[PDB]
Amino acid sequence: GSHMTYPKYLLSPETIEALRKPTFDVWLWEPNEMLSCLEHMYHDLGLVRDFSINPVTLRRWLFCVHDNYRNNPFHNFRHCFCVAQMMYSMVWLCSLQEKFSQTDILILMTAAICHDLDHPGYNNTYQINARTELAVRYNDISPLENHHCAVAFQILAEPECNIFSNIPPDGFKQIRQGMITLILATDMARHAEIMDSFKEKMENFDYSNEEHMTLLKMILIKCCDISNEVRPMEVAEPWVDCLLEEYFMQSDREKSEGLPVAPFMDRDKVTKATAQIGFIKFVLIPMFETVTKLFPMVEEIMLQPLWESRDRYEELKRIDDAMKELQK
Ligand SMILES: C[C@H](c1nc2c(cnn2C2CCCC2)c(=O)[nH]1)N1CC(c2ncccn2)C1
Ligand SMILES: [Mg+2]
Ligand SMILES: [Zn+2]
Repeated sequence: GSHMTYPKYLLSPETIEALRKPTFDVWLWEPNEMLSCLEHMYHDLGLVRDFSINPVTLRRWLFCVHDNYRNNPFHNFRHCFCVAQMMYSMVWLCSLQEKFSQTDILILMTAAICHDLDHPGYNNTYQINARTELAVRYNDISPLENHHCAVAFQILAEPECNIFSNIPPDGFKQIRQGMITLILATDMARHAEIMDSFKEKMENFDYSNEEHMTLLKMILIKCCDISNEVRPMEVAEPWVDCLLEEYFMQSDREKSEGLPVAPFMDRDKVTKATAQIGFIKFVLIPMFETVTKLFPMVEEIMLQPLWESRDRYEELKRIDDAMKELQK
């Protein structure tokens, strides 16, 4: 509709609009444009307003978070943009602003954005088995996540990046604590435990009970973190090739170094379709199914796509198997 042309990092009104939905094409955007989006989220959600974030600091902070992600095939800045943007979608799709405080929203967002800071592209199993410095340092306890978290607060400690610089120390402490819980919650080692906790509370969920809410926030950050297959098929599908890229880098290394190899990461045994059929069926669907009990609109917007994806990979699998049978 626009009478002249703008720079990319001036998001158009349509981009700003699209950004509220999970249909958003995360791939269309370069890092600056992504950084502008994350910026707008913080303003749009009323977090700049309500926590007096100096708006140039918001930017420096974002820029600096971005510098601290690595160029991993999957665990990179675009990943965090996805996780952050899915949280944003969900604040709208589940009207989280009715249920949550702005302090909770600020934690969900800053945790989302930071939750994979300085990821090395090899998981906790590698760290632990290779007895890496991180694994030694964190006593084999959620080493990566504890690391992301530390880098998170090291950035915020720099005064030019400190988006919380104008929050009272009580609020800071409250934000810090949420952020830590949430970022450690993203360790998939704890998935069944966290899911069981949540389901127990879900027997009689209570929005005024802090414990209930911490479990809900943990499920929300977990949803956004592994949510790629909720996105449109053209947007989701390239991620899987990236994740397999990293997964294979590790299992090569693991073979060469004489360490155990996850069959789910073993080049020789994972294929895409088999990888995702199981993840969608037994991790993603069930998780969003229980979310839907609190937020029924989540079914239409996020279970449906997951069903379609499950069903397509089932189709693709039927065809791989035929063909891999002609390799023999
Ligand atoms: C490829 C598939 C996968 N993992 C994903 C996706 C998104 N996040 N993640 C993970 C979560 C933690 C970091 C990456 C995704 O879409 N697919 N992995 C295979 C693994 C598996 N383990 C055991 C059995 C079967 N399958 C699930
Ligand atoms: Mg992680
Ligand atoms: Zn992640």
